[PDB]
Amino acid sequence: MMTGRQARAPLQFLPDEARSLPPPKLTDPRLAYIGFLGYCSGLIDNAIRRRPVLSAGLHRQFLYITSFVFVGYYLLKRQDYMYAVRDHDMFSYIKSHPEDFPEKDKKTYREVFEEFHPVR
Amino acid sequence: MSLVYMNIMMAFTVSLTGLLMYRSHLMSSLLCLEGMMLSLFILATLMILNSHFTLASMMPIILLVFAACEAALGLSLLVMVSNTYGTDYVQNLNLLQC
Amino acid sequence: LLDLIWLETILPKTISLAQMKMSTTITSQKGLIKLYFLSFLITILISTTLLNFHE
Amino acid sequence: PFFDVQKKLGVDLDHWMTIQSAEQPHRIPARCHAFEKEWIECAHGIGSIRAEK
Amino acid sequence: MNPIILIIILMTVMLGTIIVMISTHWLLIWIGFEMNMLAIIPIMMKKHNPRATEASTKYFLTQSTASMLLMMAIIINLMFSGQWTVMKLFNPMASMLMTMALAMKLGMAPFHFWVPEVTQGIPLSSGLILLTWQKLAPMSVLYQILPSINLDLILTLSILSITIGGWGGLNQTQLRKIMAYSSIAHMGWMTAVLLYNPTMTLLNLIIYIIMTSTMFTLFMANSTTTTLSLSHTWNKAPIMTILVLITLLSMGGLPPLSGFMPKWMIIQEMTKNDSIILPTLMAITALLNLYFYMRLTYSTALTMFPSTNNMKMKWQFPTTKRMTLLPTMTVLSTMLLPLTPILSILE
Amino acid sequence: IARTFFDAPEKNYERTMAILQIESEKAELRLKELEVRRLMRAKGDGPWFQYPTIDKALIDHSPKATPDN
Amino acid sequence: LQYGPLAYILGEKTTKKMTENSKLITVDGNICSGKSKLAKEVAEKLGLKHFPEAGIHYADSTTGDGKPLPVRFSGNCSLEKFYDDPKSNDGNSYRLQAWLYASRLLQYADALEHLLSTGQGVVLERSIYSDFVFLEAMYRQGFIRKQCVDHYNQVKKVTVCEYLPPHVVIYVDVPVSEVQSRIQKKGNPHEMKITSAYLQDIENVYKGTFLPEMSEKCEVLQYSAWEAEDAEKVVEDIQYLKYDKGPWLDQDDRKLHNLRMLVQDKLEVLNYTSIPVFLPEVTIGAHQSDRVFQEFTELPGRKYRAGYNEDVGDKWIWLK
Amino acid sequence: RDHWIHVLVPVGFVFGYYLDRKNDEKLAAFRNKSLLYKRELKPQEEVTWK
Amino acid sequence: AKTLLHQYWDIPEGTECHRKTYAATSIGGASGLVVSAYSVALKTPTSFLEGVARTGRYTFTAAAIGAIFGLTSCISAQVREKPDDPLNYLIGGCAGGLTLGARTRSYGIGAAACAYMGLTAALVKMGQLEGWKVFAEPKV
Amino acid sequence: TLRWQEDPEPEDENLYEKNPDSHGYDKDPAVDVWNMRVVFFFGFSIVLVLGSTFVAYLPDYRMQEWARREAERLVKYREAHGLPLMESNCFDPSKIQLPED
Amino acid sequence: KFYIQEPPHGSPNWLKVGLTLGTSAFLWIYLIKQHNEDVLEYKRRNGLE
Amino acid sequence: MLKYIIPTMMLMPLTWLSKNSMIWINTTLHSLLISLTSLLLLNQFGDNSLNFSLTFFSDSLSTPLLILTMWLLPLMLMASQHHLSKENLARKKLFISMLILLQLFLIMTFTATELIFFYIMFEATLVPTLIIITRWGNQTERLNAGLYFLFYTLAGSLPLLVALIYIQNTMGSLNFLILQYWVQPMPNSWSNTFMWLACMMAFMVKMPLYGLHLWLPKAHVEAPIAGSMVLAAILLKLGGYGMMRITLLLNPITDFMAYPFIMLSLWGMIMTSSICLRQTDLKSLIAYSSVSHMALVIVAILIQTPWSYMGATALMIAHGLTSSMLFCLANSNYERVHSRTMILARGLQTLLPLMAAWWLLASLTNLALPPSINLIGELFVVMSTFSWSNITIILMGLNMVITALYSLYMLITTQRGKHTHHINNILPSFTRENALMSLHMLPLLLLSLNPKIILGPLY
Ligand SMILES: CCCCCCCCCCCCCCCCCC(=O)OC[C@H](COP(=O)([O-])OCC[N+](C)(C)C)OC(=O)CCCCCCCCCCCCCCCCC
Ligand SMILES: CCCCCCCCCCCCCCCCCC(=O)OC[C@H](COP(=O)([O-])OCC[N+](C)(C)C)OC(=O)CCCCCCCCCCCCCCCCC
Ligand SMILES: Nc1ncnc2c1ncn2[C@@H]1O[C@H](COP(=O)(O)O)[C@@H](O)[C@H]1O
Repeated sequence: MMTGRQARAPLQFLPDEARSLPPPKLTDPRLAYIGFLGYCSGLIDNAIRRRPVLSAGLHRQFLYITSFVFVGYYLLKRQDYMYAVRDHDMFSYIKSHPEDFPEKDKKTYREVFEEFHPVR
Repeated sequence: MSLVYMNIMMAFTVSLTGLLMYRSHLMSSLLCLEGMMLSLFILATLMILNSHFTLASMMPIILLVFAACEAALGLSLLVMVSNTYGTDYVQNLNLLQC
Repeated sequence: LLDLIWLETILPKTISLAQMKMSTTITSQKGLIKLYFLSFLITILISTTLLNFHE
Repeated sequence: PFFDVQKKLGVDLDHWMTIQSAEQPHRIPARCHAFEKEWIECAHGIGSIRAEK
Repeated sequence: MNPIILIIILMTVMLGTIIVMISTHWLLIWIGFEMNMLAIIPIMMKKHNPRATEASTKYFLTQSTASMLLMMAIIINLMFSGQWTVMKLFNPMASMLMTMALAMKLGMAPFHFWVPEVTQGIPLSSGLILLTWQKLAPMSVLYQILPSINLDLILTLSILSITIGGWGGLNQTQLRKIMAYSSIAHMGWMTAVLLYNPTMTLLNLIIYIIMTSTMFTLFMANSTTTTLSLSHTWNKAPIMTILVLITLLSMGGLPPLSGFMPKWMIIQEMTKNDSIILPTLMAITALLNLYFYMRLTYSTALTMFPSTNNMKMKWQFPTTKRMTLLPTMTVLSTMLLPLTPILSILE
Repeated sequence: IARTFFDAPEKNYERTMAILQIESEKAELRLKELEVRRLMRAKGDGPWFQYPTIDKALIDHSPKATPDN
Repeated sequence: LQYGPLAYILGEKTTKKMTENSKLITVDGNICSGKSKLAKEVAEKLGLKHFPEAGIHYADSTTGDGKPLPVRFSGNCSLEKFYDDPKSNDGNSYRLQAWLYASRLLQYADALEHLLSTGQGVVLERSIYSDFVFLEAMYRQGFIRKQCVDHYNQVKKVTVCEYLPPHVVIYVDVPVSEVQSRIQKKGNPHEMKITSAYLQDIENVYKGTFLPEMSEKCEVLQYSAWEAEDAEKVVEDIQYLKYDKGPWLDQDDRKLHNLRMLVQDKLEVLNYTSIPVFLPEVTIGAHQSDRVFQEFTELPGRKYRAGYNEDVGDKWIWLK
Repeated sequence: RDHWIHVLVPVGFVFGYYLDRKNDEKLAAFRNKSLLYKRELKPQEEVTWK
Repeated sequence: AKTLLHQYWDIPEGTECHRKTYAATSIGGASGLVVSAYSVALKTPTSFLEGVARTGRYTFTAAAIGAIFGLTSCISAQVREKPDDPLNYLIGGCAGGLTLGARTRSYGIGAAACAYMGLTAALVKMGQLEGWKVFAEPKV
Repeated sequence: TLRWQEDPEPEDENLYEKNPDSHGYDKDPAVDVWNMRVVFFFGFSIVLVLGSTFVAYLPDYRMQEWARREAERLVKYREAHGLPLMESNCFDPSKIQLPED
Repeated sequence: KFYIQEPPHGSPNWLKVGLTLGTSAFLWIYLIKQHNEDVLEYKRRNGLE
Repeated sequence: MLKYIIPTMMLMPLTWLSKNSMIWINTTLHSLLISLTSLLLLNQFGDNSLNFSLTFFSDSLSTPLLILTMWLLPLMLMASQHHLSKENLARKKLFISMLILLQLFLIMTFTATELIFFYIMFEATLVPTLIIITRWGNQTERLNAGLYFLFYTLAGSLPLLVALIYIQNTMGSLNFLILQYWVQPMPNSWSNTFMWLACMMAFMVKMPLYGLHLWLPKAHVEAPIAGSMVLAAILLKLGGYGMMRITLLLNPITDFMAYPFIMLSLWGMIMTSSICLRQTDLKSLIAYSSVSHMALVIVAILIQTPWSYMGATALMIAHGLTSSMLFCLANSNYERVHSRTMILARGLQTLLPLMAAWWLLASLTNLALPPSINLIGELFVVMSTFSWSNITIILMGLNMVITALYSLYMLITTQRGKHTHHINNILPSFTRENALMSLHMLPLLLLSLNPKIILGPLY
């Protein structure tokens, strides 16, 4: 539904507006979770090929962790870029059309009528 | 629209009902498939020739071309059956049911 | 009477036997392709004529 | 996933034929060239729903 | 099969899929579909068996009928519209014919009468290639023409697909027919949400592809095509039973597994349109799918079936087969729930 | 026990106030999301739901072989 | 590993390596035909080599330390108890025969891998095409039942269709009385119980149904017992044969590449041995299966793969 | 130390309490701003609560 | 078939009997023709006469189902004088269930059918009253 | 002819013969003694008595005792100025806009 | 010498593990360099230095 | 709540990295450390709940349930460490890991501030119990016990989730700290009727309600006793948490709609007490007693008075402890005699005196002997149901006879009479068993002195 925004300039993973956003820190919990996913994948390779699970192939585990962290960082960058685009289009349309979305006067509780149902 | 358009599309759906109701022979169904493509080709060529769309004139013949590129495949899918069964009856083609 | 039969009958066993019968009737196909394309034809004829999905 | 690589690499594959009002060999117009031009230029970039409405 | 010829065939089918992906012309769409057909046909005949010939004949006839219906829809759209751009269609009958063509190509019910025999008659790698790579191009075409799709038709086809897939999967012992009916159920779940939010369709397609490829890789690794051999896998390796249990739990729709990620959010994009009873019915048929999944898990992992004396020989040789990215696809098929908002990369 | 382990009532009170503020803002933004999506799909004047159309760069403006075009 | 489709793309053609020496030989006959050295004779002067006959513990010798494993881990069967009471209720005879058959499959796979990898002819003993005759003797003493023979025919039918017959097959013809006297002068006390009907039925099914199918797909030379000790006549018969019979001529590089891809993965070979056809003679209990599997796990060199065991003296496992 | 496995859970609890103490720092939107608990910030002080 | 359901719902409920009964009978007849055509499509009849006998059997069963359902709804809504009450449709659903049990010659099937399409008829009635949509149009 | 060859079903293993001092944890006596000491120290001596001391001197649960003290003030106010104890109006009846009737 | 043959994975292939270590180091170095480029381009693009 | 979740997720490698003979000792010690650490949740105020963070909060209601859960884990570990001595070490670690994951999902269930999070982990709890029930049981019917337990509960909640998502489209937030102030009254209509049914039926199945209780006895007579204790004691309380978190939104339509539910619960608790009066298995008898107690809890939360809420929470905690220790009694008997028949092993007081004392204390605490917390909760629910209507006390009174009549009879034929002559493998009391029994019994007596910590969110 954002395809119109991805209409003029296609097949761009991170457009020029994505560089103006704060990138995710390396201590982000999502990045740590994806690194844990890569570590679990390395453990599964140590398990299914009948190898020792916690010592065999440290290079394979490090490669899995690095690849998972790399693709997770780029996917998180794309995710927060898209969510920022969503909120910016939101606020642009809500500045653009005030006739179809008016204001509400929040009444106090001293005059709004409510019906009380007794529990007994 | 017109009249010959009606005749050609009715020929297409007649050949479709011919294909969609088998009569115990694969190559007859292949002939009905090529008839449906004949109606498609005739309709496309007539539509272009009425609308003076010159640059789209490649599309009918190429369409025709690609049909042969599958139709021979259907023939190539016949003799293999004839290399296992004696004949090519579709009621004998019920091994895949378990 | 109640706990072991009737409550055991109304909710789970009727549903299980209904799915038993439905799944038996669905996948008892003979594998013929003439019947399959006849089914495709009557499906197309129902969708085009009775349902009138081109309105 | 309409991966429009025709604009990413800048290579024209099938935009020269897809529309009746395109560039034709030896500059031959079709039977509805002006109507195609009007319908494209009126309904350009404003969205399909607004174009229909 | 010659490795160079096989590589050329694979490059041909991927080229046809890419051509369907990238073209802005209906004729090039049909050309890519024809190339897809003509390249997937010899993949099924790698073993030269009568079952493969029967499956190839059924597949070729059904996809040829779909291709001719697609061409008639294209010609009707041309005659009523005068151009060839891949966008919304300008006729309801052209929309009908293209929807029937894409339903026949996908295998959606009541055009599901070819998927189980085709999956059964071909080997596991060919079944993987079919049930994964043939569900990308028609989804792209349906993504392109979703303005012109009739709502009642696609919703009826979706609910029929899910119900028929569950009822078919309740009564099959072979693994490949189970896969085919599960694919029909996932197809209905995926195409029910197409008109409301196609990003949900793409997300469910990606998750279904990952899970189905994971399961077919596990079946290729165990070299098992029957339920009894799948039960017999417990003696060869316990880890294979653990992964088949967690994966078949994932495709059931249980939290906190990844298979609960798409379907739940399908409801999140259908209660916003005030459609309440339809996701409930599709959740009930998802429970039916979970029931035959639970029977299969009872067969393979949670109860260890008796084995034979020959398997001791298999204890002296490790598995030398090539498991293509098996742990990564298993992890993505199991624990993708805490990364749920990542679907926003598909916008 | 209160000095060593337990949180102060002031800290918990203001933490509750901050949590209430953040979740109220998120709820209001979700309601605006639903209303904005409904209006945008009903009207079509926004960047969302911008369905593709034929580009006008393909129109040839050159003089043709026939004057009537 | 070492071989794959990339190697065939790189140019590894197996027909380059098989010269006129690359002839697959197996020698088969009666129980004590005197071929036990004779096949080895074909090893020691033709530039070939001859593995011993596929016994109960051949797989235990070709994998691991090479020390044959106990009965509980491998086989769970006994040839000697079969020789004492062949009509036992537990079906030890069929278990021993099935283990021998799987051993013969593994032996033939290893020999074919050696032939397709080095281009050297391999001498064998009682190949997989000549084992069923023993089971036919097992059927003609009342030793086993109909269902077990049906299971064996199913197993052989699903595992033999992917292979090729050998180049030449050497048979040694010994009379029943001579081989019976040889058995009585063997001196081993556990083989004093062979009946005459055993060897008579072996020879009957050997000459009746095995010759009119092996003579077309390969070359068979019917020798005799006194001339079986004559190595020169046998080797002169070997060198002056015409290689025109069988499917060994219409096999291009791609067919042998597919054969090598199937063969070098041993679990692909042994996949159809344990088909889920349920037989009281072969089925092992689940508790016993778990106990035996856990017992085999704690054996040295079997807990992990062939080069990932710290208890046998492997280094750099953390870098492997 | 030959008792490394017995100090897993206390280390986890210390880490969890450190994470929680970092977590209330992000929730300082209404610190010394509530209409019922407000008071003047005393000398030789910077925050009302950490 | 888009006009049969609307013509069923174009008449006020419990007011006139035979037109509503015949509308429900026509809907049942269309459903019976559809299911009998599918049954003779996937399952081959042994003969033409047996096939048209099966088609007539399914048509008669579904027509009786629809006719009795519409009838029982009509007299229930007339007797209780409550047009906006789904209990009449539940009673009609049990009447249809007893009809299905009679034509299929079973009793437990009859009771299960009572419960099942009585609940279905009630769900239809509060779907009409509360304006639920089976196929909701896209809004957001 | 025996089906699915299985080891005979094991008997009930008894623990008081090989070790008459066993506490039902395992077979090794040191493991049994350490497990018994661990559970009897960290279950009874550590959670029960210290938890009871913690919940006995818990600092004024839900301010319940405080609910006395302020109340002990409040009536002491309104019994000295003639005010009623409690009123039927929970809030101020003059600060409410009554809806029209 | 325990096993009768030489297993293919019984010897450390130094080229494969060296390539894996080099690829991991390259990926990590590219990741930190990209993160630095992003963070100072973010401070440049808004002037929040 | 990160100071208890991280200890659980960090004890997970501890039970994965432990030695081949010190798994039980290390897991029990560290779980008891977590159990002591869990007492810090009682920092409760009379007005405001202890809101830890955005997605975690714990009022006076869920804190006793959390304390019960991570006190219940070591008891399960001791109660399931006998029969798994012959089981393989990897599968032993798998079982302990399953129990640890079940505890983690349970503690994340009771403190989830958002109702979607609560639902997601409330049936993320479904996987470990299903795995334990189906794998580590002892009969054939455990396979059937994996079906009726599963396809009931999910069938109650796959509607419910949709309803929850609908609230996300209606209110805009499903947070419980927000919905206490944004709640609107529910009008009388068929749509609100079906919303009430969808929001009610999942936890109605999970209590279970009578008619939907068939999954409870079929999943208890075959389980490993760790599974039996977690199912009877803490897994049934998810329905109570669903009631006390959901019933805020379903006012006032609950008052004039819950009549058939209350009728079903009262007459079904009468029926299940009568079924307890004529049982032959210990496990089935305890399960049907649990059905009666949860039907009483259903009535207590459905009438929604503050006294009823106090009684419902007290009865929930007391019944959980009592049912867990009763299942420990039945497991000791089934360990000694290798059968589940009540009439088989009789007169065990002549041979086992301390187990007879624990039997007597279990039976006394089962029939609500004052001043135990069981009597406190049962009495409060009795007075609240008398406040709902008068005639209800008659429908209580017979039950309070019957709930005594089996509660001693189940003792008597198992403990009093002439002992069976042909049974001679009755071993004396293992110290592990009696330590587990005392660890079950002593908190149940201790909570009678200070009941104010387990008296709900409105004490
Ligand atoms: C909690 C929910 C989950 C349940 C499972 C929990 C598992 C973890 C358990 C952790 C340990 C236990 C925690 C709860 C402890 C509760 C007890 C406690 O500490 O209470 C505090 C209460 C505190 O008393 P208090 O509340 O009155 O004191 C007020 C507080 N101060 C002192 C600060 C003003 O202790 C007592 O009441 C003790 C009273 C004295 C001791 C008893 C004397 C009499 C003994 C009997 C004599 C004979 C009588 C006649 C008998 C006739 C035959 C029957
Ligand atoms: C254990 C098995 C039985 C489980 C029973 C569970 C409870 C029974 C009812 C569940 C209905 C499904 C969830 C509905 C949630 C509705 C939320 C809401 O706000 O609704 C208002 C909405 C109102 O529509 P609306 O909100 O879109 O309209 C706008 C508002 N007005 C009306 C003013 C215009 O209700 C509905 O849309 C329909 C609700 C009823 C749904 C009926 C179909 C399902 C029937 C029950 C099936 C149960 C499973 C059976 C199989 C089990 C497995 C074998
Ligand atoms: N399938 C079989 N069935 C019975 N006996 C066999 C089988 N295969 C080999 N043998 C025995 O193995 C021995 C062969 O070794 P040799 O005596 O050196 O030829 C003979 O005692 C054969 O009877």
